[PDB]
Amino acid sequence: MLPGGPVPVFKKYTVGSKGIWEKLRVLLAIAPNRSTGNPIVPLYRVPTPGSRPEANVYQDP
Amino acid sequence: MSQVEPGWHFWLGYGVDTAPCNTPKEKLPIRAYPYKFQPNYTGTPGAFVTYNTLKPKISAWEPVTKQRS
Repeated sequence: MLPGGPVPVFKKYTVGSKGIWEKLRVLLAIAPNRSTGNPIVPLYRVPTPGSRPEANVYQDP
Repeated sequence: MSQVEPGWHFWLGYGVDTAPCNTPKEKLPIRAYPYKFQPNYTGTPGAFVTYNTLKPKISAWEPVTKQRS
C-alpha cells in the first residue's frame, strides 16, 4: 500500500453488518472497504463529556 | 420539551451518563427553598410579564402648603 490508503472495514469505527448480510454486502458493494457511517455507540462519545473521570484530576497546565 | 425536568434534560441529550435518579446524594444541589418546576407558559396567561424592579430615579415633591403668618 501507500501510507494513506486503503484501509479495511474492521479497522473503521463504524457500525456494519454481521452474518449472511456481511457476506452479501461484500458481494454487492462497489467498494467493500466502504463503511456505513453510524458511530459505534458503545465507544463513541462514551463516557459522556459531563461524566468524564479526568475532570477530578485536571489541573491547570 | 419544556415539560422535561432539568437533569433529565441533560441526561436526555447525552451530557451525563448517570440519571438524577441514580446520582449520588453529594452531587445533588442543596436547596434552602422549595423546588417549583414550571414549564414554558408562552401563549397562555402564565406568560412572563417583564417589569422594572426599580422605582423612578428622581423622586418628586409631595406638595404641602404653609400659611403666611
